Amino acid sequence: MDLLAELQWRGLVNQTTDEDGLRKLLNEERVTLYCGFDPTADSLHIGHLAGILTMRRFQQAGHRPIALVGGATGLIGDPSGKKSERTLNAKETVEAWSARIKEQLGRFLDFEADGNPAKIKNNYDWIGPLDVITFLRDVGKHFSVNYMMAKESVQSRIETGISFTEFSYMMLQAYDFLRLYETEGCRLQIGGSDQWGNITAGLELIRKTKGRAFGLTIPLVTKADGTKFGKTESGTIWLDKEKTSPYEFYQFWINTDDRDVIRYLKYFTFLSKEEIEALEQELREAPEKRAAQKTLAEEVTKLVHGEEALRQAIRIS
Amino acid sequence: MDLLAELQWRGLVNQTTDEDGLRKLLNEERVTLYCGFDPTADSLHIGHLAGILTMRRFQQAGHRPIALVGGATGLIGDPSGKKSERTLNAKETVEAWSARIKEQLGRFLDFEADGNPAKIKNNYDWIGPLDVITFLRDVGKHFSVNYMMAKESVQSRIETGISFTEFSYMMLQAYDFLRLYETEGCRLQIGGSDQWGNITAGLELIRKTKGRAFGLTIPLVTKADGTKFGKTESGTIWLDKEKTSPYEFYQFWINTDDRDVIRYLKYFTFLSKEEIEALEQELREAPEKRAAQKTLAEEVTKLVHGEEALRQAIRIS
Ligand SMILES: N[C@@H](Cc1ccc(O)cc1)C(=O)O
Ligand SMILES: N[C@@H](Cc1ccc(O)cc1)C(=O)O
Repeated sequence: MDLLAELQWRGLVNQTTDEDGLRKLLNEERVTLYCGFDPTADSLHIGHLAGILTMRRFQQAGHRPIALVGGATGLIGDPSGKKSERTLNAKETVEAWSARIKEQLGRFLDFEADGNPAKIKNNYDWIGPLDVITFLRDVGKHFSVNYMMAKESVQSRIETGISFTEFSYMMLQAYDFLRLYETEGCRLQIGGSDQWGNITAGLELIRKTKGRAFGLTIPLVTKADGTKFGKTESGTIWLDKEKTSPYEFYQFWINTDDRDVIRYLKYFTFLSKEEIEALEQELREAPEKRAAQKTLAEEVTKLVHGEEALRQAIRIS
Repeated sequence: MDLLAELQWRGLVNQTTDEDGLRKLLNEERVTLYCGFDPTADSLHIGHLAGILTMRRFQQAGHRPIALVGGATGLIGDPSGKKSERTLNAKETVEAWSARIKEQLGRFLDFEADGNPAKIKNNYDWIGPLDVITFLRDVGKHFSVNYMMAKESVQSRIETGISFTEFSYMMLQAYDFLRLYETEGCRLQIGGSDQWGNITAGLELIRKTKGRAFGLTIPLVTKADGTKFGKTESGTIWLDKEKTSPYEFYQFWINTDDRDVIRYLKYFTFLSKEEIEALEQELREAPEKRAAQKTLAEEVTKLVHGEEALRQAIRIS
């Protein structure tokens, strides 16, 4: 209703399985939602903030967020949004990264809240011990090859190539949604733009096994110049202060182009509409002052590293 | 060399991965070969004799046969040679059928021979305890979806439809060959006509994991009338004497059409070429006597049920 309308105004809604159905439920009940994060490195980066901050927004509106660490799926790899087959990381590597990722996730959510405290979960717990036979029968029987082949993630790669390993990833993600739906009353799955296929596969598996639940995806952050958000000369802008210092983090944001600043304010900050609108007028009237840019930098750096860290970055600049 | 030339004369060779390579090896070494049999009922039937008797022929020529009971694969189901998706049988059902099948297989092979005694194995032993993650990574990474889609068994069903469950079967069969190759020095896999794809997938997995082994398939038995071998008005001609009595079994064979009798003699019997040739001349000269037909009936009934059982069938007729 207003949550969903707010996300729309902000530009955080790409697609939704059934908008009126989801608005209804959001407005009528405390929704358990989840977002999945796969350890593909030893730290999250700014590519993940959309999904993280969106969860936080859901939590503030009284819903209960579940942050899922991809301990199992990180051992397979998601072809989604990747033009190329990826190399398999080792169990020890992935296992190690999962622990770190778990730590950074926790920063963004409330665990003290009564009624809607978050949960951080690891899909290793339920995928780890599953035998191939059970998996092929209990999950696999529900999907035709023809349904799976039409997925953007697979359609996009058949000529380029894709192993069975990555082709099957969607089943695992599918299963996550089912398990979370059954064990935690999870009714909504959110993800980036490229997760539509995987999310809808989870709904298909739920539908076919239960015969209810929704899917929402966030759009890819755009730049007016048409370059890839987060693609710096420096390389990746990490969330680990030891890979990307608070000063570097702060600078990244402070250098937002005038053309993008208002879209980033909306996306990454907890500034109200009237605050964001005021900055737009300020952006128009006095663009050399760079008030929108400093506000973004402080807002996002505090979120991620805190006030002390922000204080340093400010004094270092 | 002569084994392989004999099978050719007999019409038991449909395709071979590399004929000269396999003839060489057969002639130079004691080859460990295997054939897989999936419990799809509580008894084998005449559709399976081609593969069983062919193994026996291999064993008589000094090679070591491995009869594989599909305890794991019977829980997935092979789309090969089936125009339609099959219903999943239960573990208890399949488990029960495996035990029976094991019993009938053993009838046809030598376990007393020193140097080449048979082995009856169950793929449940190695597929049963395998986790989905290991399976997707260790087997799955080796196959592209594009390789698998081109398989006759899958090509033949994409429009008709096929679940992921059955689509993936080939991986399991693939893995069987690998495991048997590693643990038993298995260098040759034989199967019916429809198994080409599955056999070659096992070779692809071996090649890609080891960088040697061969594949041979038997042709489908033909009828001059163009009907499906084994398709009786009675229904299936089982190998279980309690489903299909020795008398019924005997009758089936005795009713072989003159047009097929010589092809069946070659395929199902251990009669020499000069014996089989002599019967052809007898078939030409005195076709009302039905000497080819009685010889087939006695030969095959003795194999499957024994002399006592043959004696009864003869006296009952
Ligand atoms: N596939 C998602 C992560 C994910 C993992 C497991 C899930 O259940 C959901 C999402 C990604 O690559 O970002
Ligand atoms: N797929 C074969 C049986 C089989 C099972 C396992 C194997 O490894 C090989 C063959 C059939 O349906 O007849």
